[PDB]
Amino acid sequence: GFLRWGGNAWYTHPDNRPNWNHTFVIGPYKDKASSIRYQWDKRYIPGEVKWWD
Amino acid sequence: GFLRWGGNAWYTHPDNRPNWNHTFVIGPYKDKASSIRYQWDKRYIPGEVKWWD
Repeated sequence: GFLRWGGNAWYTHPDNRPNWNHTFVIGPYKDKASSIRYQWDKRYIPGEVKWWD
Repeated sequence: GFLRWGGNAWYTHPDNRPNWNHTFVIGPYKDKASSIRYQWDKRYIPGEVKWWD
């Protein structure tokens, strides 16, 4: 879907309402991009914030 | 360099001050992305506006 102009959680905070697709893996960890738990836990490291804020 | 938050001419109008590199070809046409004249002339076609507004 398209991210809202007012505010979205993507780290670049786009404001052009872009079409966007992202896959999470509900289950065991496989990679950082698709792991909600990894991103959530490492939210205290700005350098690891590459997908969702 | 990094595009200004207030306003830039990239068609997505980013507001995260991203580092940005773009090459123009000063001389004969080679491709649409690097041709100022092509982009300028075709500015009446929204679908051809893929690099600079």
